[PDB]
Amino acid sequence: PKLSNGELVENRQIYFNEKLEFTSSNTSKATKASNGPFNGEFNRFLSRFETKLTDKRL
Amino acid sequence: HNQVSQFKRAVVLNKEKYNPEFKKITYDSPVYFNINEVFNYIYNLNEEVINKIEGEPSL
Repeated sequence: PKLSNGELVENRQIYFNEKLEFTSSNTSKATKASNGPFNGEFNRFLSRFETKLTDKRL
Repeated sequence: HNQVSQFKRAVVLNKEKYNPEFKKITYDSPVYFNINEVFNYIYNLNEEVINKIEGEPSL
């Protein structure tokens, strides 16, 4: 997995530190990019989970 | 089971796209959802044909 703006990413440990925004899906040129196995499958999970984290009842 | 599930899906989708502010907007939430869009949603699901042509994704 390559960030392609600053540098590529070797391990996955740094994902815990902060949120990351990647480049375009390309689907052309030498940089084929291509979506990951879990690309966009977690749609409602983020919404309700951040709703839980921001809730003041818990 | 399939009709119950699809009804829940349609109600949730219409509810969210019509009432975007609400976060925990669920199937029992008393927020305005309309039934004409739900009926058309069920109608289009009845005649869905997925494209299996190589290249472009299965849509």
